[PDB]
Amino acid sequence: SLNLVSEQLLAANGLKHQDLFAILGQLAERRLDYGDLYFQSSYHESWVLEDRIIKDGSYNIDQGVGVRAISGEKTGFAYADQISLLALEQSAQAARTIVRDSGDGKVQTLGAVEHSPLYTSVDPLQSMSREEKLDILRRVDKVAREADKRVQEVTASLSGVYELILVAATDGTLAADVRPLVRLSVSVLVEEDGKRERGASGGGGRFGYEFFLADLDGEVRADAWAKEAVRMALVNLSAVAAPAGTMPVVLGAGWPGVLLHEAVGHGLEGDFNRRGTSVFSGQVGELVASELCTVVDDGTMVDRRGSVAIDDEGTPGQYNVLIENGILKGYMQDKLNARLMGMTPTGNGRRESYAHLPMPRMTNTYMLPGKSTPQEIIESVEYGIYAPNFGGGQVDITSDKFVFSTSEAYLIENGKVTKPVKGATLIGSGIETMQQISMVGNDLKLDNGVGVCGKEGQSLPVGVGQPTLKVDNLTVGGTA
Amino acid sequence: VISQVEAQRKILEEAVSTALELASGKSDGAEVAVSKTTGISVSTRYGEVENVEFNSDGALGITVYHQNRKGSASSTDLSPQAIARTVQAALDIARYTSPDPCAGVADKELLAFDAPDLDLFHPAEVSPDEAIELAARAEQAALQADKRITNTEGGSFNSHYGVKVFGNSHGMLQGYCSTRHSLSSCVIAEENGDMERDYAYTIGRAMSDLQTPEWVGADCARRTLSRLSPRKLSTMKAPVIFANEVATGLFGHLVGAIAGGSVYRKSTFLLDSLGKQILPDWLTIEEHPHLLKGLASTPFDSEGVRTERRDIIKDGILTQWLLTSYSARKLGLKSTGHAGGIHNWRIAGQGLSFEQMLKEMGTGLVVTELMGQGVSAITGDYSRGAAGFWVENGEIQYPVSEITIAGNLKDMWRNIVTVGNDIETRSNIQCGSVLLPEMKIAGQ
Ligand SMILES: [Zn+2]
Repeated sequence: SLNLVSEQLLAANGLKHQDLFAILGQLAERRLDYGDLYFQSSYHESWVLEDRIIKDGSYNIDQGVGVRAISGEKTGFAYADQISLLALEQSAQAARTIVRDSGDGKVQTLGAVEHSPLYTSVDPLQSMSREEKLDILRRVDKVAREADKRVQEVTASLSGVYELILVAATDGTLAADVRPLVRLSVSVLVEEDGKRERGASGGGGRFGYEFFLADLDGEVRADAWAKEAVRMALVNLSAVAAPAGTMPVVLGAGWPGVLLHEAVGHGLEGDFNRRGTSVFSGQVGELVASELCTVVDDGTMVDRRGSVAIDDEGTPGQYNVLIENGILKGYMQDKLNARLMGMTPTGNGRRESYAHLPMPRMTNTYMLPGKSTPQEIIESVEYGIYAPNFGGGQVDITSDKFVFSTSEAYLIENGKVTKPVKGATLIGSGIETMQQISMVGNDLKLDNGVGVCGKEGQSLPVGVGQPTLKVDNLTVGGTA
Repeated sequence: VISQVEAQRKILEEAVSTALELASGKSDGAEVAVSKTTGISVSTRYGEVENVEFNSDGALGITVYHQNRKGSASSTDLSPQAIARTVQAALDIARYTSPDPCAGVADKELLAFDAPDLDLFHPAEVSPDEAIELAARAEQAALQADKRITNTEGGSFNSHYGVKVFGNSHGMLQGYCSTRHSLSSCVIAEENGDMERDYAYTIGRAMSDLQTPEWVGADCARRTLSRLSPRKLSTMKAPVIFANEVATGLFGHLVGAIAGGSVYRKSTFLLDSLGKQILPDWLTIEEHPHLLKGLASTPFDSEGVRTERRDIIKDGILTQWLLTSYSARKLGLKSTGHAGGIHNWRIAGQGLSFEQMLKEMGTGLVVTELMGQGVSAITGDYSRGAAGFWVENGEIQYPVSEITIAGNLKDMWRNIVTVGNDIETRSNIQCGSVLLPEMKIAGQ
């Protein structure tokens, strides 16, 4: 487990365990709380079908080492796009200059401990032939085009990564991970009487491409997703103007969980709260959501896009209850902010690569199910919106304003879903909106494996989830 | 530093030559791009060093073509053996992809074989301690401005230099160097149980083109304090000014709408608008790719194609698409040198200051910040979160937030009333504030 990665990242590059001791020693010459060495190699492929042919394919390789030196609030950081002793020495010697004062040189003995595996170590890039991979795309194109005569264009892509990491630190941490990730994306264009619109579908997770050919509710998953993109395009083609103003909004199960990612998720990342810049700073023990809301960030979920067998600091992923029956319980941490807040690591210390600094980041963020049926929720609204799908969103964690934009939405009139409506951005205040949640469904699901989260220029794979739910008052950015 | 940069330049030039030679026997054509970027990024918290980050990034990308089949590969390792593996990877891929006659190296007659020197390289020997002091000065100037400033997100200073080299199988091999330096601060103010954050910055290719740290701090505080105690508007229709910073982004939506990729796929709401009036008849958008030291100047595009002075919009008329090699071939046209984007847009003001625009509008909304995506490529439908200021009797009354603005870009662009003389000068697209006659504002 550690052995396999250590052979590939250290031994194959002329390094041993004792080299790690020596470089961490170099960091500890200065007065630091902590130092780490982060080793990574990754292999990325993508294939794209458009106009019924395989237009493009790419193979991308990266490898490197990143080295941090930390003293209280302070981080020095340097890295190299190679794994070598010289790269390590150059990086450590630059990073330690964050402080000039000499340290005691005390470091804990390096000691690996077991963690639970959350996803296969089998390389998804090598586990299926190129001909079979491309046949997934060909199948998607054929099903979409057969689904409706108005389908004029289909773009379908397959993307895969295989990633090895090893981290070694001054606090004795020695840990490794082997991280697969695959994604199938489908986009379709429909035309009728000169009017055109588009629709999309897809997903994936931490497993091989075989997942796209397995069963989803009695059909082949890729067929189902091809059909979904066509359905979405046809909904949008018929959509009429959305209404403008404050009204009840019923959010679907799954990816509409973007609500949580924006309204509370980032606001509960420990760096913002340690600095006092988040609206949730100092609010542990307060009512920050309705009493119906329990919100978790969960890095333990087998096979999921957003999961972390270890995070990037070697901390095993955890089930972290952030809000319990409306009450704030705590924050997502990395090692730095945990120490500064007098708290403990939570398994949320994540970095985009060896070339970037880790910080507190989400994994899979969702709301636990309640007692209402989705039908009961819809029937409770005299006039409002039903939004079962979203694109992305955005949040200002200080002023507590957030947005998220619908990708499939409908009017609710007299407790029934009626007319499809055009894409609208919804806006509210995080805490206030969470406090307006009056009904929580019994139908929890997470997204299909599509989440990408940005913070300080760093993109990461995440998950979101929720049941169907009702927000009593939310501002809808329509025109009508 | 210039010895370091010239050494890197020679290494990169050889890496392109090596990749092209390894490809030449087994492909009909090939394109190779390499880059290297080096520098420093520092931050401060309450005027003390927080982060010191030493940056060093390199990359090589190759695309090869055989029987009109394309394959690509990339690596951050530029050793000859890594380059060989990257070349072979791309070749192997092109055995599996389908023949596509619009794919291939850009047309020899459009290539920048002798690329112009646009004077993009103005290096500075800035030590970490010197960088820290600049960041600290900007942050401290912000924090000392007003007692309602109660927290900080820090000062930040960045200074980098870059080397880029491009080559292809038509014989082009050209490279250039560039620099970018920037200084910012971001603070938090409070009033009546409300917290607000904002920032200010300065950016340029030369250190001596930056505003002072003390200017940055003063601008940061001014912006931050102006956000305090916002109101949520009630739902209404009113005129809207896009303040200069967001106005640049309003014109920015045009790029996607006139891109050749969207045009050949029929996925743009401007599909049938070539040669037609889409903007007011006094409005011209000038593109200037060869401005000396320009923030988005480039001597060639990402496919090595020459860049030209063009009036993208002339007297409100859409004069051309933004084409790359592939989309140009799809449409039966020639590349316009837009692979990788646009290259300095300039829109003149029509003579009014910001203050005079407020007087002209009288009553309406000024948007200074937008949130979310909410812009449809195919329909032009527009729905974004907004913050800004409410204006009545020609004067700012209070800040506003937790509202949306919505409309359609086709209508918004056609009916622009005026563009201000208050030009934003730190961006690719540069213009003043823009007055629109009406939008739907959703709120209470
Ligand atoms: Zn995010």
